[PDB]
Amino acid sequence: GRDSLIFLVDASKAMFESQSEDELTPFDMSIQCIQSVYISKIISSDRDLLAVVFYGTEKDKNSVNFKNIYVLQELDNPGAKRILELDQFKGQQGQKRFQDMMGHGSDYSLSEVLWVCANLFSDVQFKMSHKRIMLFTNEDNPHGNDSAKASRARTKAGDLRDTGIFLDLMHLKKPGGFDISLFYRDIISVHFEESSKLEDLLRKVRAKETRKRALSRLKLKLNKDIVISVGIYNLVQKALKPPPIKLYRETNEPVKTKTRTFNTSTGGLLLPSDTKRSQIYGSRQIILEKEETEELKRFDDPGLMLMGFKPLVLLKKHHYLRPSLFVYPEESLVIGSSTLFSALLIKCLEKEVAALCRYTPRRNIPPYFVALVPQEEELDDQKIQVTPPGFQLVFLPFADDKRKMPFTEKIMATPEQVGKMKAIVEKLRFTYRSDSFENPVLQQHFRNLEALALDLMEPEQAVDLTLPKVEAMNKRLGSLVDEFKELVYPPDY
Amino acid sequence: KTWTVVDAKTLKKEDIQKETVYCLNDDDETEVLKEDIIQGFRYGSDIVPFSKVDEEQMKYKSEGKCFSVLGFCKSSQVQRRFFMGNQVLKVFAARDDEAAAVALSSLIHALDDLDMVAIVRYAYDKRANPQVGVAFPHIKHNYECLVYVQLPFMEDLRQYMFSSLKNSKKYAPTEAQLNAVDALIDSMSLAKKDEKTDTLEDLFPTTKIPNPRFQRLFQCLLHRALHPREPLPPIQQHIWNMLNPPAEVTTKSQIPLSKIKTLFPLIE
Amino acid sequence: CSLLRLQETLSAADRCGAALAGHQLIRGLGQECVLSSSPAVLALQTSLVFSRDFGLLVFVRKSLNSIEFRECREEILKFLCIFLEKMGQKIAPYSVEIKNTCTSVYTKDRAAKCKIPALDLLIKLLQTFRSSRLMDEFKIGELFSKFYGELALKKKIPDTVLEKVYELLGLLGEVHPSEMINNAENLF
DNA sequence: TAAAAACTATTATTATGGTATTATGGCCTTGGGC
DNA sequence: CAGCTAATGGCCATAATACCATAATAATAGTTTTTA
Repeated sequence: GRDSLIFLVDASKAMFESQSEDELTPFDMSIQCIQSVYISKIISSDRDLLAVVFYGTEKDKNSVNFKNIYVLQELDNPGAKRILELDQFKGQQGQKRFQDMMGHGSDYSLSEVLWVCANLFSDVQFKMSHKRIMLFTNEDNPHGNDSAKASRARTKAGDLRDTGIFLDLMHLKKPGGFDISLFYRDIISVHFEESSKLEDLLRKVRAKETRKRALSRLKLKLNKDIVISVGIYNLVQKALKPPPIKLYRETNEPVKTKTRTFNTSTGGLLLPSDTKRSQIYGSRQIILEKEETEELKRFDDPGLMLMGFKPLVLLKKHHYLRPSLFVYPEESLVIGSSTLFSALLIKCLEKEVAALCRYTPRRNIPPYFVALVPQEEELDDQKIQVTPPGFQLVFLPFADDKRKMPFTEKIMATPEQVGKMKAIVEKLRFTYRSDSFENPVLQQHFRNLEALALDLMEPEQAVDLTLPKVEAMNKRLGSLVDEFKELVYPPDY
Repeated sequence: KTWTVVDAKTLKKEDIQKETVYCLNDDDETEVLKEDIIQGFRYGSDIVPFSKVDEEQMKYKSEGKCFSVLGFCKSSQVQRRFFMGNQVLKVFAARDDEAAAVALSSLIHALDDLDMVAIVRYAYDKRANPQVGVAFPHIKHNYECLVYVQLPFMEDLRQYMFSSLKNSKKYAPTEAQLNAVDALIDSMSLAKKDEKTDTLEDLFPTTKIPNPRFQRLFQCLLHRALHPREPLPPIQQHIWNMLNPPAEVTTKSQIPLSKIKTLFPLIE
Repeated sequence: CSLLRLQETLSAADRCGAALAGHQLIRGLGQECVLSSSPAVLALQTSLVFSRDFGLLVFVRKSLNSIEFRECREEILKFLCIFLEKMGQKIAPYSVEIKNTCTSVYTKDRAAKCKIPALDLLIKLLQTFRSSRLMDEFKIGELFSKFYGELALKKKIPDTVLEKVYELLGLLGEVHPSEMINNAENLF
């Protein structure tokens, strides 16, 4: 449920060495990779557990008590001085000191290493799912000498994949990024792409957050006589942080502050009995029970009702407000809405018609009128899903929505502009994407925490464009905005 | 208001306040006073000691305000669900010297022809905040504006392993029911073409029809405000009138409401 | 001895963290505690066994924060409240000692309540609480009674442990001393 | 009579949210014969 | 002075907070079974 993800560096010998190359030991590149995912799960803050281990080496860290290994850490959600604790390992001083202080390279034996790290899959005491491992190697030859080691590769390998446990080798630059194809299968283990490097890892997880989540499950009675139960889902919440946590000063420790009510006149206490929930205006104070309030919500019950069918195009935006998060109607428990819900969306979409509902949130609420667009089902060859089949949970518009908005005259433009304006926008347009879109200015703080995480000087201080780039603005389009400026006006801004 | 939580038997808020009650952490974990604490966390397996100081300083931000187009795109790849937000900005001119509102109209119809959407930073003005979001022109002939709204942000997509409904291979009936209940979907079509204005009057036509929470209370308000304590106050069905669609549609559903039970069974 | 040696020893090595090790420890020596029983030899032999594992665990898990040892005091505290009935009396040293002890085990729930365990914590303390009680105390309890009757006087908590919400409110009634009784029956 | 397991159901678990609520949030409004 | 300040009168967004409220799981107990 909260799963496994694993760092590993191969060792024969020369790997922790740089191949005498003048940039880095690709070993070290791997080092910052480890840094990058383990750090990454600071941001993503993933109850997935992470692994740091090496092998193939001089001394050992393990419980399996064999040559050419080191544990680094056991499976973990991260730690600040788990980060720091591993932070020694950059730098040639830290290359070496890391190496020798631990000892660096002698021999190894492959599938031995398999059940090594696998036997870090032993380390699981908890609920995990994903078994995912990464070897760091340029190794062209595991060995030529004992091909019984090779049979051991092709032997235990299939076991460990069959173990559901999956390690691959990303294209880490042995020359050509690798030149080897040949025997390599064993070494390695909703439409997307793949990459050979860490940078993708780096930025991709710079802002990243939770993955496996579906929890509170409501229903929809369609009519009074027929059934569906409805899965509540958050495509997101407009995801925010785990928020500021109380820890006292020098003690550093959680306050375990509590709250109740003393009497605020006499030194006595107060109790929910002793108080109530009031509205007050003018002269009259008026007091009614926290109960009385919470059940004044009551109309029906948490649950949902097909309230009808509407033109989809009937409302585009005259309007908009707090989103649908996405309810997928459950079909395992209640199926046939497999079929029902299926052809529902089929034809209602065909009708450009939608199923209105009155949604009743959890432990009641006052419920509300909200449309449900049938959500279509979009999948390509490898099945990118932009539209998981379902409903758009479409809030209806209401008085408050319209509580105010002005109306007055409008003076209008001319085609003389649009002739240029269009292509002007063609310079201002970009094909956009699903991706690289956020409010990082909050991200920057879990950068600021990446600090104490590594305990270093300045953050990653990475780059997303949520802000426009001038060279392109003044580049592709140019100053034709001048033409527009003096079209109808000498502005002085 | 919050449902003012103040006193009972008096109603006098004098007795009323909640308990600060800050404690130590463990092993009798006793009281702590002078509320101030560091401002920190755990995350992962790691406690995250930190302050409000290092927050405030170490925090990059906007300035006091700004609104800046971040770019543009066609509307084709773009999705309503993937319109996200709650607060929405009809944005009109700073006008009187209205020229750039006219050229604004120029870029507007430069957007609408080509199904073009706006990508814009917005930092709210009066007090100190950064934000960024999508914004888009809405067109209703008499007057139009662009509306600032949240661009759903890359994290914002949850996605599952869900096996396709494109696979019905475990679920199909005869259509012969499905079509009929379609005809129901018409009988239950809330907006059907009316006035021959092609204004399909949606039964439940949103709009001037409100939501309970306030209305509900309001009945509570005249009642209890104007009359002593009681049980549930009048729900007067003008309430439920609003709550429930009209029974010409519903009646037209009835025998289709029958074909539901008949043609479409249940499990469990 | 194997009771005592194995307990204070293996439990002692456990002070670096135990997990299953301690718990089954607590189990076997604890559980095979009573299933192995004889008058004389095992009865009072226990009486010292129980005695000095009292003196132990008060210290031990008192120190222990939560961790594994929330579950270690599952194992124990269960074995405790059930080992009350072992001795209806000869309790006095362990009467008072366990009195402010499990008082502070309320406190151990007070460090971290809830989850799964801390339920099991206070819950097991509750049957730890009364069959313990012979009367035989006055303000050794009554003192406790006071701000227990505060600690439950308040505190929104899980639907489950809510026994404690009322737990001691009449158990303090069995504590005859007035003015706290006044406090409660006014409050209750 | 209980007395045995007993696979069953229950209500127990949060992690994770969402509400709903707080708080001012750094701003727009108020003032007076020289 | 010049114009009255200019912090006064007001205060909306926020972020924060709360309550407050579930599945993801994992337990309880549970009432039957005869046995005695």
